[PDB]
Amino acid sequence: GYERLKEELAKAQRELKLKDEECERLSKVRDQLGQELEELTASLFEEAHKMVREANIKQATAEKQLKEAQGKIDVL
Amino acid sequence: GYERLKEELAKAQRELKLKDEECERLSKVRDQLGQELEELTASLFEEAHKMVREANIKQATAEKQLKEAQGKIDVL
Amino acid sequence: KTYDYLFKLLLIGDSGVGKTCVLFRFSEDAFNSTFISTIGIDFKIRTIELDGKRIKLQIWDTAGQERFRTITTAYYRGAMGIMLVYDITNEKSFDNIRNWIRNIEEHASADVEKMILGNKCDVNDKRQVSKERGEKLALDYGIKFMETSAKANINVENAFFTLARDIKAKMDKKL
Repeated sequence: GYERLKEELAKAQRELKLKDEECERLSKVRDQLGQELEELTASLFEEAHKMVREANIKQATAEKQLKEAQGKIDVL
Repeated sequence: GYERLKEELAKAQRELKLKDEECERLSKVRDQLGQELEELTASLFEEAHKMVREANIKQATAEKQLKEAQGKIDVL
Repeated sequence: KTYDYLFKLLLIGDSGVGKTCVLFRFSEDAFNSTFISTIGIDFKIRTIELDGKRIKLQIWDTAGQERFRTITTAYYRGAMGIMLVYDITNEKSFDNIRNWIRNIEEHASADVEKMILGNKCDVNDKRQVSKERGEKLALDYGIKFMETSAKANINVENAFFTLARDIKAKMDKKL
């Protein structure tokens, strides 16, 4: 098995070699996809907060307006 | 030589398995990354509104004191 | 226009180490609301200046749930600096810091900048992890370590600025 090992080692050498090349290709589009999901979600979060903040900024100065009057009732 | 034969196919057969197993994964990714994106986006959406809801509930009630608990000042 | 850099950062660790406050203090939020509890992800932006330039920091805070396993890898894989965060009030958090270091090594990139953040250092009276023993972990793994208080507001801003300097100095090296 000299021509069998000299031949097959060419197949199975190319084998890892094909996948090697196939590996960098598959991991490449995973990174590329991940970055697009990074920024998509970066945006969703930003806004998701942005909204909620304003929901709270108002609950803030309405209840703050209330403590401006609610303490002067309790004071007397 | 004798033991030198079992240390290559133990590791080469370890090797080609490794990559073949790598892709199985990297292949499934785009689908998962999206399928997850959806779930997240919902979850993001759902909890964001629910959060704005609570902050409105308390913007009305808190303000309620302005009408009903100011009428109390009006009644005293 | 401005900024003129973008570092992507990640906060990782055991739940309840206070990863999330540590963030909320750096990003300067007036409020408590977060999705960490419920979703397991949250995110914050802050630009800072370092030696004159604008540097946009995108900070992801991950909480492990297996629910979003794929997405959170995407953050690991794409992260420029990751902060490992334990509670000095709690051992296993500290013990696990090794475990995470696995993930970071296994899920994340080969040159990533790394920083062990010993959190809640202000509450000394409930302190189970010696700092000395903290630094040794770090030095063993050749990574920076820092004791922190999200609540006393100790070293959080410094922890980040330090990690941001470490990211930039590395990139400026590839001029």
